[PDB]
Amino acid sequence: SIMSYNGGAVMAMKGKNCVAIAADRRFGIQAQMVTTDFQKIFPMGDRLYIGLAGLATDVQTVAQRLKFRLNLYELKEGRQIKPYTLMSMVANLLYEKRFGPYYTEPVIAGLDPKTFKPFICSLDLIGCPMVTDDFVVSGTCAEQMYGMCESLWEPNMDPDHLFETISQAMLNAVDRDAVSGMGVIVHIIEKDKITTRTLKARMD
Amino acid sequence: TTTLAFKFQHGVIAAVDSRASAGSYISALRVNKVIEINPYLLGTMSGCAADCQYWERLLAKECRLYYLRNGERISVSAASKLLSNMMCQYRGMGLSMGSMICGWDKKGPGLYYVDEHGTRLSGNMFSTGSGNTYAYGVMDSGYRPNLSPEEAYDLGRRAIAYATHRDSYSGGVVNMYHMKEDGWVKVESTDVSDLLHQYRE
Amino acid sequence: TTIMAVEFDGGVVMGSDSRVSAGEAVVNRVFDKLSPLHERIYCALSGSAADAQAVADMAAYQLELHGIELEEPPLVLAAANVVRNISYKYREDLSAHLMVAGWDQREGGQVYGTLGGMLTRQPFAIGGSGSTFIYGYVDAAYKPGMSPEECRRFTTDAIALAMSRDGSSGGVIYLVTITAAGVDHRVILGNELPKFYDE
Amino acid sequence: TTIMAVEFDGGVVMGSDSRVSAGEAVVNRVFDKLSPLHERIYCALSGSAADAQAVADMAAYQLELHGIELEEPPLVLAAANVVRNISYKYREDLSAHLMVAGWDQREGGQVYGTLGGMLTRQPFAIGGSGSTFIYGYVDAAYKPGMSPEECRRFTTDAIALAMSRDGSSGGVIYLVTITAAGVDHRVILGNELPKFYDE
Amino acid sequence: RFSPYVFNGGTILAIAGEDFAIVASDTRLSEGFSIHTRDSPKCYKLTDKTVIGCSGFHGDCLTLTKIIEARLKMYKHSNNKAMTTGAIAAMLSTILYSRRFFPYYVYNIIGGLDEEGKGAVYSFDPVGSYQRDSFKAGGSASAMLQPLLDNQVGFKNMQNVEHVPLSLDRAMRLVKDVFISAAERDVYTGDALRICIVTKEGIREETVSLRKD
Amino acid sequence: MEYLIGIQGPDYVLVASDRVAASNIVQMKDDHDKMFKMSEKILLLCVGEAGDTVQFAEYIQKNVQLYKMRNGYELSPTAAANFTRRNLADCLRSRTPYHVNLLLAGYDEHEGPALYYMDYLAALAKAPFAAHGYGAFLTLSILDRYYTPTISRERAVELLRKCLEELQKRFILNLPTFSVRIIDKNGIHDLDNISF
Amino acid sequence: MEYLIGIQGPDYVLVASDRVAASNIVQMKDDHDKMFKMSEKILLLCVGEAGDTVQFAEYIQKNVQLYKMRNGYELSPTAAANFTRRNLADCLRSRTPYHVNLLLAGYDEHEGPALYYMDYLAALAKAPFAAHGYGAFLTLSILDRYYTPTISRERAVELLRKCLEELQKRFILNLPTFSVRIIDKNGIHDLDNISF
Amino acid sequence: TTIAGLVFQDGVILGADTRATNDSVVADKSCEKIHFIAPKIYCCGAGVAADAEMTTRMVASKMELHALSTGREPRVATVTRILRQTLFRYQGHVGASLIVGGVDLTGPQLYGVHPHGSYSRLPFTALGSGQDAALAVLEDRFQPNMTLEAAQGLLVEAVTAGILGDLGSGGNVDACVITKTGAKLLRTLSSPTEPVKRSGRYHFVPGTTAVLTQTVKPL
Amino acid sequence: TQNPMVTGTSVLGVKFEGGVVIAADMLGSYGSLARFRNISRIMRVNNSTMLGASGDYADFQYLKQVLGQMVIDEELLGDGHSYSPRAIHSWLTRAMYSRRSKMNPLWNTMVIGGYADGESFLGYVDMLGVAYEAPSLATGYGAYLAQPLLREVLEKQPVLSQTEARDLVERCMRVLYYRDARSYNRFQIATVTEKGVEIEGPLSTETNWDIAHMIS
Ligand SMILES: CC(C)(C)NC(=O)C[C@H](NC(=O)CCc1ccccc1)C(=O)NCCNC(=O)c1cccc(-c2ccccc2)c1
Repeated sequence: SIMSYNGGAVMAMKGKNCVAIAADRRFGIQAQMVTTDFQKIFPMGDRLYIGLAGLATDVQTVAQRLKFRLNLYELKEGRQIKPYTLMSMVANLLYEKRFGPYYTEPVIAGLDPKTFKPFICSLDLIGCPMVTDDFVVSGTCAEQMYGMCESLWEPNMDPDHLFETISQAMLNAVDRDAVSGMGVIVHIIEKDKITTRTLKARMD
Repeated sequence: TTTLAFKFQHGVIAAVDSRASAGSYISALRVNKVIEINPYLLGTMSGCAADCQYWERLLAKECRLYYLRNGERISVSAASKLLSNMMCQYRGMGLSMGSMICGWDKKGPGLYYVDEHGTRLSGNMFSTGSGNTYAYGVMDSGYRPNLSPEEAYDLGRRAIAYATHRDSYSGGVVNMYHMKEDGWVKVESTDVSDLLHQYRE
Repeated sequence: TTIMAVEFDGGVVMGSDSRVSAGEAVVNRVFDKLSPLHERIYCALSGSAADAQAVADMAAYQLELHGIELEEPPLVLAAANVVRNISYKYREDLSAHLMVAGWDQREGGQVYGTLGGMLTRQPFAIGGSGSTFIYGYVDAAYKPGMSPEECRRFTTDAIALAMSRDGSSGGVIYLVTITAAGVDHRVILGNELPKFYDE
Repeated sequence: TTIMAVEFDGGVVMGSDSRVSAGEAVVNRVFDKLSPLHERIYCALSGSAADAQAVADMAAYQLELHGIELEEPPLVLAAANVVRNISYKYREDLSAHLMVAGWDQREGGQVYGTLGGMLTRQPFAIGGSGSTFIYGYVDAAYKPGMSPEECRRFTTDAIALAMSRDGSSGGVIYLVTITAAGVDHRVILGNELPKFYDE
Repeated sequence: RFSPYVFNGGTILAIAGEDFAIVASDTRLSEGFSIHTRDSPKCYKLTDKTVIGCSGFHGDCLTLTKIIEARLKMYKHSNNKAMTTGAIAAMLSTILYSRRFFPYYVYNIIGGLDEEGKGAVYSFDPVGSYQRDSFKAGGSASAMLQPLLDNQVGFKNMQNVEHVPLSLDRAMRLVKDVFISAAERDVYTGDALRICIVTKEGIREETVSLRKD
Repeated sequence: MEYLIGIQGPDYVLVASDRVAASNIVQMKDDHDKMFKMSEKILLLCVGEAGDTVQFAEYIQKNVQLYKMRNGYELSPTAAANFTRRNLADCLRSRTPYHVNLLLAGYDEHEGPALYYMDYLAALAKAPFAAHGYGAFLTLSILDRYYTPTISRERAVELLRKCLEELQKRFILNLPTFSVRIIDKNGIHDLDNISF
Repeated sequence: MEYLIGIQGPDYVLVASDRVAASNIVQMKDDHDKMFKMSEKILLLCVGEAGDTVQFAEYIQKNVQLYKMRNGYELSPTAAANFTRRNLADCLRSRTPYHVNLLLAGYDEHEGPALYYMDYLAALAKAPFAAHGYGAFLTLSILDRYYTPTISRERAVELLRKCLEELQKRFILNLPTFSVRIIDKNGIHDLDNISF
Repeated sequence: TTIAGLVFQDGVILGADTRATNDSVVADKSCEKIHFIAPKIYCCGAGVAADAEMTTRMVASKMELHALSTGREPRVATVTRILRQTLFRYQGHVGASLIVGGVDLTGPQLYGVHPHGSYSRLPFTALGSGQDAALAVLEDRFQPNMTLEAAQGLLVEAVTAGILGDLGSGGNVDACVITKTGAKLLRTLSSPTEPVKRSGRYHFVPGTTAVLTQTVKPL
Repeated sequence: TQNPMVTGTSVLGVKFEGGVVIAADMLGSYGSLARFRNISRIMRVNNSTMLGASGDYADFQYLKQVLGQMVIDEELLGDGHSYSPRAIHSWLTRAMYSRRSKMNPLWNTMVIGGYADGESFLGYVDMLGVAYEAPSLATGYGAYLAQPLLREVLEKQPVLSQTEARDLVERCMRVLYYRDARSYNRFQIATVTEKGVEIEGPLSTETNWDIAHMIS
């Protein structure tokens, strides 16, 4: 599997006016933990984060090209990108490499710029945009996160319960994986503030 | 998995981590990796698990037959050598078994390494498993045959600790025994990450 | 797949089974394997159904430009030279086979065979995977100088035989009789296929 | 290779082509594909000629011991059960096919098919690589209740058709008519094969 | 190339309390892209104290359980006592390992009561290699049910939570709620639930409905 | 085989490498240098398949020098690391897959020293210390045992000789002499080659 | 890797080997002994795939000891070499292909000393000196440059340290200490291990 | 992914499941598949989801532009033609097994265009992994000239049989009734599954999560 | 038997109140060719059992001779003990499984139905050792086409009168004729009940092609 060459899994999750994006922090070659502060959640606006996963070079390359097209958009436009626009952009970008695909499985989490409606979406490594309403995951340890999220998620959770849910989701979900973990980062995206939180994960 | 063992003034301490990973997935993470054969034998395990469990348990069966027949408490040489024959019979059949036989015989603390191929090695310092090399590095820089049991134990926890820190296939809790003159005694089954935070601050 | 054509005096008769199967389960149990290239030039498809379709359409395009530019109905030899060129130029990429048949003022009925990119006029030019089971019948029952009804009942018999034995062929049997009057499209329902020795 | 058998009232008729080819050049242009298993039980070989021969000989041995031990001519069903057992027990090692045919007091003419190690009585049991080209003809020309001459001229026609189309089949056509009287071995020279539509 | 293993899916589950041992599995018997039967419970009552699960290649599940029970009556004949859970565990390790070179491809999870009336669950792998756990999932949906059972049963990654002993009811609602959490997402899980409870009183059987789609 | 190593303390970066360029059994050269001076304050450490190292890394060297001659100042080490990251990533899927593992140790007047890692798949990751080759498998746990964020450069060299003595004791390949350079606000300081 | 070596002068055989038993990157043991004392006057030097060496060569050791206990005398070194040659050849095509390279250095009271070579295909060949492993590719030409049929055993050891110093300089693998034994009419003499 | 079609007296009607797996795991529960092509020409999507999306979206643009050009309704022959030339140019790599349907001046026309380019007009069809069950029931109960209600219940029987009888096709069925008058996207026609509730609340009071580092940014 | 030479198509199985009925068309193929058109793929084992088989046909005849040999050896004793359908099912499961264990697999997908003691058994055994009961079975592509029809109707009516079952089998076989490429309009229907095993056939399937004139 080329995808699990670096490992790492990122999920988002939707609340009551706030979507929280998580990620692990283990940049590792196959079995060798190399770094514990590798960035996977790249901001794309005041309230819009695009968490990527997979092979490292496609993480950073997709993030940087996307930030290219996004600064061109915001400059050439008069406006920050709406989350649905950003989703169609990233889907276009992964799909331009249809036969040489970036091994990145992004999930985009954020708010409407004007109305501040929560938004998420996950994509596959060729760009099948799959907007959802409860959550998304991505990366080498997707399954454990489907279990923990599908069991822990509930309709209309305010920010704090959201941080509890996504907290335990990432912790339990990565501890049962070898190629991920080494800490966890979490972002709550409210209407007015943005809280960054790292978590105490097993260091082994 | 990372498994090491060394011997010094006061016997032989064998430390093993406690994660067992089916490929990229962590099957169980408080596994007991050190099969206790006799009151004072000790054989660790590594690689494919079922080979170590079956062949090393069977090794305990041979040792028990010996101890009933000759009544003289089979030595470490016969132990590692006999397991060496169980492995050498099925050469190249795919058995993935890298293990170590710690003990205490008439000649003294006999530490042996028994490989899937038939490799058999006495020695002072060993470290097997997927993350063995790290344990080599952190053991050597900090090994000296005049270590007391305390400094020995801390040295083990540092070894298995960082060995599971840089490794992907290793973690959980660290088992670490102390094969004294009158037999082993389990010194600790310590959490790993808590150790790494005690070592990072 | 069992498409068949026959040459008789006033024109031709292009029978063809009506199944396209995907492996062991069929996808389409009715499929007209006779797509017109002009008013009076049909091509019987076979092989890669998508590939055969693309060839029939491109060939229809060139035959229509060449058709209007001369202001006279394009001779069948022209059509089988364009389908022959397009089947030969891509022979590593198309598993197609197109028994292109039709009528034209200058020569009358024709049935050109174009397997693999070659061009050979023939009396009866049967093709398709089921065609390997009816060589015996057609050789034993073909007599030159067939009246039209003899050609139609003949090809109906032959494709009937192929349908009973072959798994790649089943369904209904389409028949068209191309002559100076025009095309006479007919269909043979499964209740009308002439029954043969069934055991 | 195109061997064929037919069942009629007094007995059977086992036609068979007379070529065995090695790839694209023939090794033997006359080869009797009908080796007797008893006085009135012939097996039409095909496939691996060596394997078919070994099968015919072993089967002849068991059928002869069983033949004498009962002191009565072994029924064809017995023969096709021993050739069926030997063709099934070795099916990964023998590419053989043996349409074993014959006569017997208790049942009259029979033609058992034994491709792949199975056993199925049939009216006409054609086999061989050329047999995939005459299914059409035989299905169109087989009518139950055939007089012997109808069977002989019939199988001669059919194998003639297979010989004209198939490359794995050529030469002369052997015919034997097994009845209560005995076997009547006949040969069809290449100058006597009934000519069909040649183009 | 003839392939002698096929993944007939269906997940099992086992939990150990202070005095019991539940075993549960879905009864969808999938293969490829179909559903053979929506009923083929993957728990097999071995004795009065031992309920063995089997997931994976269904044929080797049948053969393996049949061999186990045959070994139980062999043991009972030569020893005048049924095998405990300990013996059944070890014996199933040597059965699963004696074919080390062409495996039984069947994730067993033997749950039951040892001779001290306390819970015990021995999760296996296809080539032997057992252990005693307090809880375990196996099969297709093991990766979606395992972490949640760590959470609500192992209480890991919690703060300020009393590690209360596992009560039979709360273990029940854990079993059913987690199999629902799998039925939503796992393709191979669903169509039924076969929950067998083990106590000193015998074996009581309980079934539950799930998503069929 | 080839072993880089780099440590990043308060105000420097003490990179060290091995000095062997082998051919399948025989060390053809024991005075080879694997550290390519980018600019006044930027060392590039490249190891891996032969031909990729010299060609690639001299390409990067020439682009950086070109930048300084175009604009009168030098790339800040973050910029250089993300640049070489660009070329190695854009060449990752291209006609010429360069199989090089890097460490672009650097010190900026503003941001301070930083030691960028890079596997051959263009994965960039700032780290306080790194390694490569099989010798990483025997040294990184040693650096973990002895590293401290406030380590002094003398203590750095002491540590580094502990790592390298470990290679001479345990690692299987004959790696006799190691290059060692330091980088601070005063530029590059070619320190004394460690031998054994 | 593993490097045997053997020289045969007027009245002795001075065999030397390396003392490393590796596992794919790391010297797990640096005091391992690759010379298996057959009898009072016969050393067996076995190198190659692990498991084959100890199992095979101890099989030969036990057969030889058995011969001496059956008949009160020992196999002459020609006999032992052709014996091990028999087992290795008969096992060459058998269920158990032992991939061992040997040198059965010996001295007989009558015929004098002789140094039998053996590749892993059971090819036997008496030679005045031999080698194995990749280090043979860097030493045998040295022995050719310095060997003389009347070499004295002191000169032998000097030569041998020239070869081994060549391995420490040029050969790629960390081979730190070498075993060295001599064999004469007085039996085996465990001489001082060469280190570097 | 089990999509089907149907043709009755007045117009066509397209079915679709609502699930999309990721190799063993049901990724989505409410993915749409009856996409948009023209104001009355809809295109269902089976196979590689990304390629059905991109293909049908491009062709959607060409039919919109064309539709403003000719000042007329788009004809489904055009849509199928551009779809199968686009699919054919790539030689089947773009595994997007569309089933395009619509209502022209000629009448209701339900094409089906496979990944290599082979299109085939026909009165009823079903693509995707659950094409077995859908083809089964459509074969068994189809009739020329059906009532739109009988068409709706019939197609729901079909895509339903795909839902229950297949693994990689589940969730809710979506049927879209197209007629000469216009299109009505009857989203989530039937919902076989009911498992939406539960009985175990899994809440952790704030503070049960061990947080190491923190920061807040006002906006 | 690593490769199939003469295979059959899908077999259908379906229970009903007081007996089991299965169908399997009389075709025997050789590749795409429909070589053998009058072979029966449904055996009577005794008064209470009757068996079916897709896949390789030669191995089906091996199981005919062996299996009928067993039931004849057992009838020889005249001890009143006859193999119920569960015994025959379990036996074929073991033979098929063991042959798999030697990697010499019988390339059959048999479907054993029987009726002993007023309880309609209906088994399944494929080449790899998979086995189970069910109210409705269909080997081969029958598990794709006819299987959804049978589980649909049995879902609508888990208890079926005999004739309703027979029409359900006829209509499933109609679908198999229309859509299964290796099918043929010539099938047997076996009915096992209190009275015994009755094998009707060769039957045929009326076919409709009104859609053939719909394309325009
Ligand atoms: C946690 C439980 C109790 C279930 N066992 C497994 O999952 C065992 C785990 N074994 C498997 O998945 C079987 C995979 C397999 C599939 C098909 C054919 C052959 C093997 C396994 O060991 N996977 C990594 C290799 N082995 C090890 O990494 C290892 C190393 C040292 C000790 C142990 C160990 C031994 C006994 C108990 C606990 C740990 C395992």
